[PDB]
Amino acid sequence: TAPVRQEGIMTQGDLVTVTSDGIDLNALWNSFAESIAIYNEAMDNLIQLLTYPVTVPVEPVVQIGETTFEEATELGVPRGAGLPIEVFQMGYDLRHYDKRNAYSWMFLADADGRQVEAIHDAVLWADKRLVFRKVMEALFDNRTRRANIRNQAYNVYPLYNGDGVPPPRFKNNVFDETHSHYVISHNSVVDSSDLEDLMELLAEHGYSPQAGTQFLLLANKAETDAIRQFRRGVVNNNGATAGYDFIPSPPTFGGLAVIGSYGFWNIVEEDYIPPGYLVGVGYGGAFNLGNPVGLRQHANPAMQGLRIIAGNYQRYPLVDGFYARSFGTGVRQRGGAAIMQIKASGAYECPPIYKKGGGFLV
Amino acid sequence: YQRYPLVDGFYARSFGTGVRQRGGAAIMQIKASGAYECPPIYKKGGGFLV
Amino acid sequence: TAPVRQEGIMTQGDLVTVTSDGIDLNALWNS
Amino acid sequence: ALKTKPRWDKYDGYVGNYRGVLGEDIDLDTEANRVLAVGTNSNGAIVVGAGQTGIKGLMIVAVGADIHGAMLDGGINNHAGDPQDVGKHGEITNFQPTVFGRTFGVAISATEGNVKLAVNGVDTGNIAYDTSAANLKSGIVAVDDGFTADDFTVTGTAPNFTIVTTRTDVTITASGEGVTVTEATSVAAAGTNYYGHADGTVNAVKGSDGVYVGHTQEADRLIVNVKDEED
Repeated sequence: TAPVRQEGIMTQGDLVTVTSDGIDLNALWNSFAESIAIYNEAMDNLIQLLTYPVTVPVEPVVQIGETTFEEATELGVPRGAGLPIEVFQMGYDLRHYDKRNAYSWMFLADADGRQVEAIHDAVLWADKRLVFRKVMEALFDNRTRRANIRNQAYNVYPLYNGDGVPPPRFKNNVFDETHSHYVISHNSVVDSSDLEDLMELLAEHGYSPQAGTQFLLLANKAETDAIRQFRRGVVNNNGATAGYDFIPSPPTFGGLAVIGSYGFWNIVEEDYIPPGYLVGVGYGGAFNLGNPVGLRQHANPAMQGLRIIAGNYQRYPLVDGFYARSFGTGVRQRGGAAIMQIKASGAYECPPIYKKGGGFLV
Repeated sequence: YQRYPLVDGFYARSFGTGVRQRGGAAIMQIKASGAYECPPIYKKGGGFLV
Repeated sequence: TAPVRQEGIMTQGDLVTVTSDGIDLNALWNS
Repeated sequence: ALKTKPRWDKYDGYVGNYRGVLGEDIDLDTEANRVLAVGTNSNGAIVVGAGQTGIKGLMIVAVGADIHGAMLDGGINNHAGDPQDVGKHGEITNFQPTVFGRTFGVAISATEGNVKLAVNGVDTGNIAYDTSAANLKSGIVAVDDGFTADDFTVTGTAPNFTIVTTRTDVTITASGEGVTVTEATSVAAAGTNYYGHADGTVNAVKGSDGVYVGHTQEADRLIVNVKDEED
């Protein structure tokens, strides 16, 4: 396989035939399906860990007031009580995607059915890759989006990013509107400090190991190769002492293999995370964190899932058909994960692999 | 066009008209001088609605 | 005052839908 | 949640804390959810500030807001002829002083040449380090922003001035070197005597018209005890 993708009407000369040697080249379409199953298992396990089904398209964010007792007296009376409330709203978007397969009559005259099945399977694989890209794009692209629901326009949010309602106060922690979960190391190479600061971005909101929150760190090999160096009380890169050992595995978080841990981070090494990025995600515990991204479908069951639709060309000389899916994304628990880019100075950048404008495959 | 991205459909009627007993009716227009005018609401080239 | 005819393909944005405040405008075409 | 707002905590209603009717409409952006010093006009009706009688009490026009934080217009306790409650004896909690418009202290550090101020971020024409009080007004007015002279007041002498305003939507700042600007600020202070004024404001300073309305205890509370104004 390669980043080569043929488009246009399938013709004769795009046909595959038995050779004069007796090689049935149409028996080879199943050959790469082992890799397709391996990639599908990998993308499935990330989608199952990263996503949940959106049952309602819009969500309230509520803030509620606080009150206290007073030292009592005989003769006098207490100082009264009242409870202000502030409410903000956020949604998930919904967008439309399609693909087309088209054949000339001369292809359909001679083609083996295994060749058309090879194209249907290539389209189902490209559908999985689209849902995967949009899930990862919802986490990495730190820009705030808009969506229309029920004749009103809503904000659709990533993690905290300096936009929208500030994070609610925790036990002692309080946060201003510029607060962001898209951040940089301030160094060209990863520290132990970076895994500890990344953990603080979750724990600051009470998504903490004291609350029973489980934690996943998703990282590129290039980061995990440096993280495997870290030892209690010993200096690493950039003068950072480690507060933990990296502890190797001989285990899975969901279906993904955990290479080991550093503090409460279960570390998973994953080549789908670009080099120079760390993604920390919280699960379960006392705040009962769900998966970071919501997947929204259309409300009508006839619009849900991947669909195949009979095309506009239905007769000699040319036949076509459409594959269509519509779905979209947004974050509810804006604090329950964080992303750090390893760089010396400047802003966080969304990796071009997951930025909104860049394409439909990963 | 039948599925995606467009669906369409048509309405059609065929009919026409004429007078047989040419003397059995008459039209007068109330005016001082000049020819009879067909009222624009019932002139052939003027449209397809009353 | 004088009549106008909308003509073209009916798209999204030509939809009539339940309002932000719950009026079913589609119950009213026979009005 | 986001803000607390002043309320009566103890108000009895039989001890000379009294019902009346408003003589005027209450401004919902400027006067609702605030502690208003009040008198009565030459009719039977409550007015903000000194009426015919001088200050006779405190009033809180309690008004809700929509989920977007704007005041509900169609209320029945805030137009002329609506009935309202005025307190002489009681406690107000979540207390804050009351002030109308914005006011800016301007002072010049320069001893030669010209300095520049920004109005809503857009720069003014150059003004001398020794401009007249008449020429701070003329400078600040003279930009194509649409406010005009009608809603600024200026007073002072060359080293410093106060730029007063009735509106809330205009902000003065410094922008050039050689000048400093501070907006005035008001917050309750513990163990202080508060004073109603002929404007209807409630402040910690008695000037020439201030009539004692109460004293605070802890800053978030006011013990109301109006020393009624007299002739």
